[PDB]
Amino acid sequence: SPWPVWSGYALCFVPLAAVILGFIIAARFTDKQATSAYLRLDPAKAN
Amino acid sequence: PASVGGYQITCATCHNGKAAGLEPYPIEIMNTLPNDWRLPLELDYPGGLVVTGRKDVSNHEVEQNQFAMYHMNVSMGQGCTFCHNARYFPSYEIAQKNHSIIMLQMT
Amino acid sequence: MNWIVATFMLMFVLVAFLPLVVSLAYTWVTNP
Amino acid sequence: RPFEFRTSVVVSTLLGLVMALLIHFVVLSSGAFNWLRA
Amino acid sequence: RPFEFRTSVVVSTLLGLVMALLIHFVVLSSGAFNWLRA
Amino acid sequence: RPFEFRTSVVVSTLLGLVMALLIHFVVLSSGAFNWLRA
Amino acid sequence: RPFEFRTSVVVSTLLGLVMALLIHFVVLSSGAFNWLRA
Amino acid sequence: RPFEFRTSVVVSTLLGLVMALLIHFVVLSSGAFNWLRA
Amino acid sequence: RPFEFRTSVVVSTLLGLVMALLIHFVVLSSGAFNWLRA
Amino acid sequence: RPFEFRTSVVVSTLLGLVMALLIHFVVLSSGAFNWLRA
Amino acid sequence: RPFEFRTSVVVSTLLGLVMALLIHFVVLSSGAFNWLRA
Amino acid sequence: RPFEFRTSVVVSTLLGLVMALLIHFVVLSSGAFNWLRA
Amino acid sequence: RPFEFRTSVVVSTLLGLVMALLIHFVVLSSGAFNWLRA
Amino acid sequence: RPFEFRTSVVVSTLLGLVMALLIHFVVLSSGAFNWLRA
Amino acid sequence: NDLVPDQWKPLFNNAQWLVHDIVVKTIYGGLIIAVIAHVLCWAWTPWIR
Amino acid sequence: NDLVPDQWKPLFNNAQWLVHDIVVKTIYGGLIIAVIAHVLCWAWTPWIR
Amino acid sequence: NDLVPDQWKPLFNNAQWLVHDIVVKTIYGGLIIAVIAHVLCWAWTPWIR
Amino acid sequence: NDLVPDQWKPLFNNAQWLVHDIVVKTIYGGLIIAVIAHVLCWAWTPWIR
Amino acid sequence: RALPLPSGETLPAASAEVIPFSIIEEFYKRPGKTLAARFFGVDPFDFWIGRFYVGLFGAISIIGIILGVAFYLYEGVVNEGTLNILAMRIEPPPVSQGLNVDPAQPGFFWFLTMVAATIAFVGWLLRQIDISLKLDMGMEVPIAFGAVVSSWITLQWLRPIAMGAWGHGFPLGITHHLDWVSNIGYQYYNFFYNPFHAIGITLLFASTLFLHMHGSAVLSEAKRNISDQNIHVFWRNILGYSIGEIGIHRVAFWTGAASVLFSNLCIFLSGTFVKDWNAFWGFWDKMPIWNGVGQGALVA
Amino acid sequence: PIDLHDEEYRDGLEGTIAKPPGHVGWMQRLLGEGQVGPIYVGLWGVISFITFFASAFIILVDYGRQVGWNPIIYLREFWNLAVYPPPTEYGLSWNVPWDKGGAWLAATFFLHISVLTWWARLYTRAKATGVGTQLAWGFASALSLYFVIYLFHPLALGNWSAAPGHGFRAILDWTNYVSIHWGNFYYNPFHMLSIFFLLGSTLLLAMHGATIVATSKWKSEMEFTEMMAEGPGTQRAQLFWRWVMGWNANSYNIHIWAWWFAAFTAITGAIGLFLSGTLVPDWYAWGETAKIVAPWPNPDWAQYVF
Ligand code: BCL
Ligand code: BCL
Ligand code: BCL
Ligand code: BCL
Ligand code: BCL
Ligand code: BCL
Ligand code: BCL
Ligand code: BCL
Ligand code: BCL
Ligand code: HEM
Ligand SMILES: [Fe+3]
Repeated sequence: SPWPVWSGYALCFVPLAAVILGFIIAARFTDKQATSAYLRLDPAKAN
Repeated sequence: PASVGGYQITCATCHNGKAAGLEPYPIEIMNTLPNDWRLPLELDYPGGLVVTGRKDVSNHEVEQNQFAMYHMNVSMGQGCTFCHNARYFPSYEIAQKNHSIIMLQMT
Repeated sequence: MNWIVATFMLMFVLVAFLPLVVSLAYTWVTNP
Repeated sequence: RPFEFRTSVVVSTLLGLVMALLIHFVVLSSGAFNWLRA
Repeated sequence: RPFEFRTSVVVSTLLGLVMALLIHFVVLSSGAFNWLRA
Repeated sequence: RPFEFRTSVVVSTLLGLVMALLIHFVVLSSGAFNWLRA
Repeated sequence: RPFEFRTSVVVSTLLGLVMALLIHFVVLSSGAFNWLRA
Repeated sequence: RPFEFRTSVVVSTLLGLVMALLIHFVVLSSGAFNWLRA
Repeated sequence: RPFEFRTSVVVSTLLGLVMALLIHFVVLSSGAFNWLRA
Repeated sequence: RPFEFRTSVVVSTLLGLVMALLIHFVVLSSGAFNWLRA
Repeated sequence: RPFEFRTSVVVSTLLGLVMALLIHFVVLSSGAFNWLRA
Repeated sequence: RPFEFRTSVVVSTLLGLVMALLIHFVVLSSGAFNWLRA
Repeated sequence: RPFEFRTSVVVSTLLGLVMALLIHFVVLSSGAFNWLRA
Repeated sequence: RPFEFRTSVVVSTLLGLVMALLIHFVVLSSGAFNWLRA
Repeated sequence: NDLVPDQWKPLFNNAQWLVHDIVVKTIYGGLIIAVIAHVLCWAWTPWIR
Repeated sequence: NDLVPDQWKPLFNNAQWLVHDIVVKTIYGGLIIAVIAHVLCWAWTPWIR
Repeated sequence: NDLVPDQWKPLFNNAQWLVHDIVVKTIYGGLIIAVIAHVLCWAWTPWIR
Repeated sequence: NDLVPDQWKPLFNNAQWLVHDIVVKTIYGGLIIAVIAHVLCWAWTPWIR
Repeated sequence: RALPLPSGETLPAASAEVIPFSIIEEFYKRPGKTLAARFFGVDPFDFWIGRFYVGLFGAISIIGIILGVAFYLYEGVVNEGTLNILAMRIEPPPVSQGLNVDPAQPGFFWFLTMVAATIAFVGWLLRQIDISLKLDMGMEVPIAFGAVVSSWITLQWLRPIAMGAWGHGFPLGITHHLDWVSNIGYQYYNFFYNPFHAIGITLLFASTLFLHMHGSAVLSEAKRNISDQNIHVFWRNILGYSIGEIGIHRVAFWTGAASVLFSNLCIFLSGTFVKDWNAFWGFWDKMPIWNGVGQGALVA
Repeated sequence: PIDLHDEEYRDGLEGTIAKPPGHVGWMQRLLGEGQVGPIYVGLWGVISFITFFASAFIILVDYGRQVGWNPIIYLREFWNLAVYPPPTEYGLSWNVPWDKGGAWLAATFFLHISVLTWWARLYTRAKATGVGTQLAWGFASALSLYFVIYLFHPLALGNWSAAPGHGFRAILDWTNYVSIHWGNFYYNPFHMLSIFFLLGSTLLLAMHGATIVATSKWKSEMEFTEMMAEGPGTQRAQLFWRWVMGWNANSYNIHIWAWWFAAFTAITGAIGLFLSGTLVPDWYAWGETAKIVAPWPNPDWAQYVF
């Protein structure tokens, strides 16, 4: 009685948790790649 | 109900100071509707204009219903929220949706 | 009053519009 | 090697966890077992 | 070679999983079997 | 050669899968075979 | 040469497929043949 | 030369196909020939 | 030369086609000739 | 020279065509001449 | 020189055309002259 | 020295002003003192 | 050293002030003490 | 070392404070203790 | 610009004087036709009354 | 392009001739099948009437 | 591409011939199964009438 | 790629042959299980009728 | 030697020093150029807590966030007993109460939550301005965030005071501010016909289209041997116009601001001056250019 | 192997027109570039142009038929004329009178052909220059939503009346009617997901534009050069977004974010609209059973009445 129907479970909460987890993973990986070391212009002399 | 008041119909209710030449549907109230449109007095009003979740009708019937609803809005001047809760139109909450039923049957 | 406060809020609403017009003017003028 | 070991482990574990949660919720909301107050 | 092995594996597995979910959902929603409270 | 073999294979497979799905849905929705509760 | 062989083949195939689909849909929707439950 | 051969061929073929489709649709929607269920 | 020949040809042909189509539609929709079921 | 010849000819021709079309539709729609079924 | 001759010509001609069309439309819609069926 | 004298003075003054304002508004809006028309 | 003295002082003071304000508002709005007009 | 001391302290303190606040709110909103006017 | 008069040399080129003359003549003819048309329209039906 | 006939050499490559032959055969087979289907459909229910 | 026949050397590589063989066998099997399924469906309930 | 047979050397690496074997075995087992499940379901409640 | 490029590619074989991210941060981190440093002569909080910069407006903002979250969770768990975030209902005081607040009466915690949220948003804007001043940058991000913050301010402060009841504010509940939106949109029927709402919708759609096109353009020339003119030639063959490297970002910024600005104007105008957007367009068929030109069902 | 000069100045079919470029002037001062340049016309773009012209001509002539061919009533009522699809009676049938939906079907078909040929033109032109084909797939997602709206939703519902009506005012009416006919469209979860992605797209566009314009003094707008060696502008932007919200991206990932936000918006919108009619007939009544609707026992109704 107090429980939501199966449609309410899946169609509403599987996408919700998927969105939250995917956002939290994508942020971590993008920050990792952005903080990795690679070719940059030298800040001491470039400006 | 008595909360509406004890007001009663009389001669000045319809004629409004004009002997003959009374005109329903003037040009003023036909703003965003087709000028040939009239209230559809051929239907059964306790369930006549129901369109929500029917699956047997389409946007044509909804357009006719919207024309009727906007005429009701113009006649009262209180906007669409006077008889409806916009979160669910088929709901019976605001208590002027029943008086409108009595008005539809009387008309 | 009914109208004075409404006109003042209208003024406040247009003051929001102003800052982006400032950026447009700066971009237009500073090129030459 | 077509597939890393790590990607296989991650995909399989995620699929298993999601399926377990979905099956538990679908059985609970059915009201066909008399579990947790009918 | 026209097609990599990895691409074929991925496509086949994704198609199979999607189909399995689709036919279980369609069989459930028909109400023609009397499973999980009719 | 005018066409790649891989392009032909991909196009044919996609068209076949789409046609099969469409035909199954169209036959199911017509209610003329008494399959899956009439 | 005014036209590639590939262009002619692709254009003709697309036109034929579109025409076949359109003709089938118009013939079915007319309700004058008694096919798939009249 | 004022015009290529390919341009003329393309324009003429497109115009012919468009006019044929338009004429067929206009004659079908007129309901004056008793074709495809009157 | 103030105008190319190809531009003149294109403009004239397009104008003629558009005018012919418009005249045919207007005369058909006028309902005064008894053509295509009155 | 203040104006190109081609600009003047294009502007004049477009204006003339638009004006002629407008005048014919206005005369047709007034219903004061008994043309094309009154 | 403050203003090009071309600019003044264009502005003055466009203004004249717009005003002429506006004035004919205002006179026609007023119904005071009995022109084009009263 | 862990904290500048200027920082301490600024923070203390800001907090005092904000809290004095907050207490005055909260006492005024409570309507329990018969001040400024009850 | 893991944590600066200044960071600890700032965090502790902010937490204490927030808790004091929240507790005063919660006790005031409960209407369970008869303070500031009941 | 897999985990620095500072992050451990911060995470533990934040979790403890959040749990304390949540538990107090959940117990107060249950209305089963007669605390703060029943 | 040796055809432009002395007064209007700093404003007009030599090719624009002819176009200006054409425009002036056209405007004068249009004004004459307009005055005739307005007189005829007033004689038909006065719009002031 | 030695397999192409003399008349169509400036238009066809050696690898496109075979594909063209395949397309022609497929088109003719489809035309035969379409004729048979149309005659069967007419024998079932005339659409012109 | 020594495994491809002489005719289809300009079109086929040596690794694509085997894939095409697999595809043609799959298509033939699918066609046989489709014919049998259509015959069974017609025997069950005709859809033309 | 000395473990792959002679025919499929142009298509398979030496590491992908074993994975392909595993996938084929899994597919055959799944097919057997699916056939048994379909037989049981038909014996329970026929879906064609 | 392999040089890892910023895109993540490694190529064999200019000031291309492969340097860590710490050096860049240490070079640019210098104290004493914020807003409060000019006013009071010193920023009371001029330090970094982890990666975040804690200025004079960071403490105010954090206090506002904490108080807002606490007051939100108190009303919805207590005083409502919902225990789920998707069904709680945080409403302002009734319209009969007027512009005055009362701790005893209901709707008091909505006021505190709204005030704390406003303080937090303003603090966030000022802190962005401070951080932009510390880096010698332009002031465009604060302009955009100020546009959206003015959009917030119009709905909860200016409109209720103009109407004069303080019950004219959308409730702070998930799936319930949608209820307020739906009931407000239908009270003034055909909110589609509001001219400024349509402009906002148009600018929203244009913003999405422009963002997707810019992403596609940049990603298509990522890791290939290109002469830096191929994308312009592509954008000139298709659509017959290329806007340039600096033009696109300006367009994105300007459109993103303008959409929300027009939307806030439309909502405010709908609140006070107009009561029916269908009657607004009644003047169109009455202008003295079309009045007597039609007959029957075709005349207006 | 790709010459940029011949790609811009060839003649005839598989060539360009308006070859001598024009300059607008004010666009140079405000946007940075004002050249209009030549435009490609070869093969693709001819079929699409012809079909779109045919569809627009059909729609405009049917507009003209509805007012008695009067050009003044045409101008008066141009913004509220529309060609509507066939009514609900015998809806899917094509044997409809020309004035009761006969003109709608042909125009819709020609529009379909136009959009498909435009996608083909985009794909071929992207391939012919050496750049990638991401734009074609983005347009494919947009066309997926379009084809769900115009073809696949009317079908599987049984009538052409479920599609829009080809008019300036007829699309707003379509949106309102579709929202009303299936309960309450706010409580459709995919509509919420699409709104999420759309607002995120606008927010991301505004942030990226503002950042790249703020750091424009050091030439951060040259994104192609920044993807090889990062100059001071990109470093300043990275530091700005690191100190504000604790994490940042580089000059390469943010475009991936924008692309996927737009794609997700389109895809989720299409899925939600398709499910709206066929599986769930009432979204509010479904939300009440899914426990996402808040109880509203005693609403204060004085706010919503004049
Ligand atoms: C309606 C009447 C019946 C019913 C009728 C049937 C019938 C009939 C059948 C099934 C089948 C199955 N059903 Mg059922 N089913 C019922 C109720 C249930 C219930 C339940 C909650 O009661 C459950 C849990 C299931 C579950 C199952 C599965 C065991 C099985 C489908 C597997 C699958 O996904 O294949 C698709 C899966 C895949 C394509 C991939 C699976 C995962 C792989 C193995 C993992 C690889 C990981 C590795 C890292 C990947 C590498 C590549 C990656 C790309 C990186 N059924 C009811 C009672 N069910 C089928 C079966 O028996 O299958 C054997 C079948 O034919
Ligand atoms: C029930 C009677 C219905 C009907 C129901 C269907 C259904 C249902 C379908 C068709 C399909 C088709 N129908 Mg029929 N059809 C009817 C009447 C007709 C009429 C007619 C004039 O009356 C015609 C001309 C056709 C013609 C056709 C063909 C276009 C096609 C079958 C041939 C084919 O291409 O096989 C070629 C097919 C293949 C080569 C497929 C091979 C697939 C391989 C074997 C793999 C299958 C998947 C496998 C199990 C997956 C698991 C294993 C893992 C992959 C490892 N039908 C009536 C109205 N028809 C079928 C089709 O394929 O449509 C696209 C189809 O699905
Ligand atoms: C029936 C009586 C109607 C009326 C019906 C019309 C119609 C109908 C038209 C006019 C047009 C005009 N009317 Mg009248 N008009 C009326 C009353 C008036 C009154 C008045 C105060 O009473 C006035 C002042 C006018 C004034 C005018 C002019 C503006 C104009 C004719 C002169 C002109 O410019 O010729 C200059 C015209 C030309 C030089 C045309 C040259 C065309 C060449 C020969 C090519 C033609 C196309 C050709 C056949 C195409 C096929 C072959 C291919 C080219 C190869 N009308 C009444 C109300 N009037 C005509 C016009 O041109 O409007 C713009 C027009 O179409
Ligand atoms: C009316 C009775 C109200 C009430 C109304 C108020 C109001 C109203 C205020 C307080 C304030 C305070 N209340 Mg009391 N308060 C009540 C009951 C209580 C109770 C209780 C348990 O019953 C407690 C514990 C308190 C406690 C407190 C203190 C926190 C504080 C006063 C001391 C202080 O810090 O002074 C330290 C303050 C100073 C040293 C200020 C010195 C300012 C100098 C003199 C300059 C003043 C400005 C000057 C004139 C400007 C012009 C000249 C130019 C400067 C040249 N109140 C009841 C409910 N209370 C006051 C406060 O300061 O809050 C922060 C305040 O504003
Ligand atoms: C009235 C009875 C109410 C109630 C009302 C309150 C109120 C109201 C408050 C508390 C606060 C607290 N309550 Mg109690 N509380 C109740 C029941 C309880 C129960 C219980 C299980 O029954 C418990 C365990 C607690 C526990 C607590 C603590 C968390 C805290 C006091 C200790 C502390 O941290 O001191 C440490 C506190 C300090 C060291 C502060 C020192 C401040 C110094 C003296 C300066 C003050 C400002 C000064 C005047 C400013 C002007 C001068 C300038 C600075 C120069 N309460 C009941 C329901 N409680 C208080 C608190 O601090 O909450 C955070 C608070 O505000
Ligand atoms: C419903 C009937 C019973 C009941 C039945 C049960 C049963 C049955 C069980 C519990 C269990 C527990 N219950 Mg209970 N419970 C009831 C009512 C309560 C109430 C209450 C307010 O009424 C409370 C507060 C609790 C509390 C608890 C916990 C003590 C415990 C679950 C711990 C947990 O979170 O594990 C999950 C937590 C974690 C996985 C992480 C915990 C944190 C770690 C240790 C912190 C490390 C910090 C360090 C920095 C981390 C490094 C990594 C970082 C990422 C950097 N119960 C009622 C009365 N309860 C369970 C138990 O006993 O567990 C032992 C259990 O099985
Ligand atoms: C209401 C009672 C009367 C009436 C009352 C009047 C009165 C009174 C007058 C007119 C006038 C005119 N009327 Mg009227 N009118 C009536 C009905 C009609 C009917 C009709 C179908 O019945 C027609 C066709 C007209 C038409 C006309 C025109 C001949 C004329 C206005 C010309 C104009 O637009 O000037 C404005 C136009 C322009 C400024 C554009 C000129 C364009 C030039 C000539 C071409 C240049 C091309 C070249 C490329 C340009 C180069 C420069 C560019 C910038 C590149 N009338 C009724 C019957 N009409 C007026 C007149 O006589 O005018 C002379 C006038 O005063
Ligand atoms: C039932 C009677 C209906 C009708 C129903 C249909 C239907 C239904 C169709 C046609 C089609 C056509 N109709 Mg008929 N048609 C009618 C009356 C007419 C009249 C008339 C004036 O009376 C005319 C002139 C036509 C004319 C035509 C042709 C344009 C066309 C058939 C020939 C063709 O082009 O084949 C050229 C076509 C081919 C060669 C196809 C070759 C395909 C190959 C063999 C592969 C087939 C698919 C294959 C099985 C897929 C699976 C395997 C994988 C590919 C590996 N019809 C009446 C009203 N007509 C057909 C068509 O093609 O329209 C475009 C069509 O679909
Ligand atoms: C999520 C899945 C896990 C995993 C889970 C397992 C499991 C579990 C097993 C292996 C085993 C193997 N795995 Mg491992 N494995 C993973 C990742 C990998 C990777 C990799 C990513 O690089 C590789 C190279 C391997 C490779 C291998 C082999 C070394 C080894 C033997 C395979 C074999 O001979 O199969 C050939 C045989 C088959 C393919 C059997 C297929 C059976 C089919 C599915 C039918 C089953 C019928 C069912 C049991 C009956 C049901 C009755 C019911 C009551 C109705 N695995 C992932 C991460 N792997 C096996 C092993 O080491 O055994 C000693 C083993 O048991
Ligand atoms: C009061 C009881 C009452 C009177 C009295 C009354 C009179 C009346 C007359 C005399 C006419 C005809 C005059 C003429 O020749 O047309 C007339 C016509 C109409 N009425 Fe009436 N009427 C009274 C009551 C009402 C009421 C309450 C209504 C409204 C429901 C009503 C309506 C009308 C209408 C409509 C007409 C048609 C008149 C028209 O010009 O078309 N009357 N009434
Ligand atoms: Fe960019």
